[PDB]
Amino acid sequence: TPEEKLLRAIFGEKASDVKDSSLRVPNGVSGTVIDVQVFTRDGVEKDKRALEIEEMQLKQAKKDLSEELQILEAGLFSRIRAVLVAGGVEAEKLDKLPRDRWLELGLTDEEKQNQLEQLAEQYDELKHEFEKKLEAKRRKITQGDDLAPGVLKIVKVYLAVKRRIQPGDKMAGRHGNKGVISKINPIEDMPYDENGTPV
Amino acid sequence: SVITVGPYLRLHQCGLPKKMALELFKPFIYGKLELRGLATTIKAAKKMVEREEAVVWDILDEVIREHPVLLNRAPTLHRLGIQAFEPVLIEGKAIQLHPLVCAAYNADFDGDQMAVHVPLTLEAQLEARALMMSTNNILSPANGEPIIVPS
Amino acid sequence: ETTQTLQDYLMWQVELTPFTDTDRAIATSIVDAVDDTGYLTIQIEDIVDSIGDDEIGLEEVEAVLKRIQRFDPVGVAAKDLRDCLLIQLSQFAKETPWLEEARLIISDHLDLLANHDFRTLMRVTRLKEEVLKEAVNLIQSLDXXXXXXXXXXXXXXXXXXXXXXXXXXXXXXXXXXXSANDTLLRVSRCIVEQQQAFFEQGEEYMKPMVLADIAQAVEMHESTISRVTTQKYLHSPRGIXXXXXXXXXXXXXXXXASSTAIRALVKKLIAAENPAKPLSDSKLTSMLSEQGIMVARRTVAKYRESLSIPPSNQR
Repeated sequence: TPEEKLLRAIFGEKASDVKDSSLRVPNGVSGTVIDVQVFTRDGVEKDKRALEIEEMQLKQAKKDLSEELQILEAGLFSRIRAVLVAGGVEAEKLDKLPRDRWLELGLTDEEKQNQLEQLAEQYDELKHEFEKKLEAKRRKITQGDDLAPGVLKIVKVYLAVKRRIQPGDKMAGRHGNKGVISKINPIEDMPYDENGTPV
Repeated sequence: SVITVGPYLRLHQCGLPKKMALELFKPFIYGKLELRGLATTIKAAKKMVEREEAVVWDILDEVIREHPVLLNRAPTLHRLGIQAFEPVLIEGKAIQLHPLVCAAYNADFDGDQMAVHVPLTLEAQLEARALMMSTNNILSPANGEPIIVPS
Repeated sequence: ETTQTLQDYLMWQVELTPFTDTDRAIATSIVDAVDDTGYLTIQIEDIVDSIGDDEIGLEEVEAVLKRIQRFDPVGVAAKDLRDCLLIQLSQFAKETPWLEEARLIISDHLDLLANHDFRTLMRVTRLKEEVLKEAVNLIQSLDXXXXXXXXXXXXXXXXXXXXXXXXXXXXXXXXXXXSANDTLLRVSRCIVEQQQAFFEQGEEYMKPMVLADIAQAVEMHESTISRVTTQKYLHSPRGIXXXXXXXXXXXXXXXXASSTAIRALVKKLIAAENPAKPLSDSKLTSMLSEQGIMVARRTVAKYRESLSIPPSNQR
């Protein structure tokens, strides 16, 4: 009928007859949201906000794997800093010229072949190894698991509630003593010792 | 709800939490709000109910009044196991019961949970204030020896 | 959640508002004409003639219907859809930044031409800058007005049936899921696997499938083959649509697609077309004849214009 097409022209159809079903929280529940996950199936083209936790976990993995080869790289620069002292020591110059100071020329031929081959070889294998671990863990970050044939994606939200003591109570002791709070008693009317400390 | 003892509430009465009282007497709230002259429609009266104005509790005070309520445990081992009492609004999440009877209910307070039934009708009020209210029966039907002995 | 809906809840709301006699009778005569949309009271003359005279004029039933329109889900029944909008605007706020007036100008008349675009009408209402755009935002924020019932908590999942997997550049059936029962399921998982082997979804639509071929393969009866696939739905990695890949034709041509790609690709060719409003069925039939589908242009125009297609009314 035409009036349905008119209604579709007004609001842009506003999804029209497509239903309202939602996750809305039942009553008796309050508090904030701890975390949101939203796992997705492979090939869903999710976009939305689900890439933010992907980038966050990627930053966590990068920050976790960086310090190891920063310390080990500091050890490489420590052994290079140790071998460059044996000859041709420019002191602050070599201190103001980082990145191996372009190998510091050739120095002696033995230090040329041994020091240059060891520094470039070990350094290249450490860089390529870190890139390999980072790409493998990168394959681990973005992926999907097994799921039911009739499910597309699943959203997960966590909640938290602060609950404070009230006359309901039911605290227990270690000797087997039960009990409940009869009333909430103000401070000023309770008994106190000779020093004035209330019970 | 859970029962808590207190040194008041003469033998016919019980402490009724205000959060529990508002929902049980809700239809009487609708009736007296439509009656006393502040109202428009029943749905707007509801709107006033969940908006909880300070006048609504002033209504409820006159709602409860002389119209007592029934108490029930899960077990009933005799006739007196259930009794009626006059509600009195008390702040808390727990119900307050009169101390003098630990016997007819047979249960001390470990935090046991208790049931509260509200009859309405009309003559159910008199039926509640005649053959049920605790001040009417001071004796046990199987003996004749006085119950509710202090301890 | 096993709850009462529609004229049960609406009539239960009618019983609350006190109606001595006539207001209750004509009220119950109004509440039965409510539909899923809720704003359709159909013909008022039918409600007047259904009373069978004996007074109860139209002026008396007009206020009763107006009282029906004031119920909980804002606008209810009334007529023309231009009424319930006025009630939506009256009980909304009553204090607004000049939204009430302009709301009565837009809702009153001229709203028919203002829904597609404003243009010259922007000079008719005298509004300018962000007042008109914010008013249109309010109109977009209003509302179908009812449809608050339903309460459809559950969806009735397809739960699949039988399944398939693509290997080395080839798709084969597996019938994965979950002695006479094992073999009974092995027959369907067998003929279904060979049917998935002969038919590949492949790329773009699906290969035409004829029940005579699947019936000739295993020498099974085509009635039993297509009878099971009609009720049950085979769930593959994409889609839902099991009987659609069973029923087809011979296309009546040597150079060819079946009705699946005929109507499917027909609506796809009609999807991108008509730079303004060509609405030409003969041109689409010529485009179908250019591909060698042997279209008589009688079946392409009638069959292509069906199934939600705007044709031929798009002209």
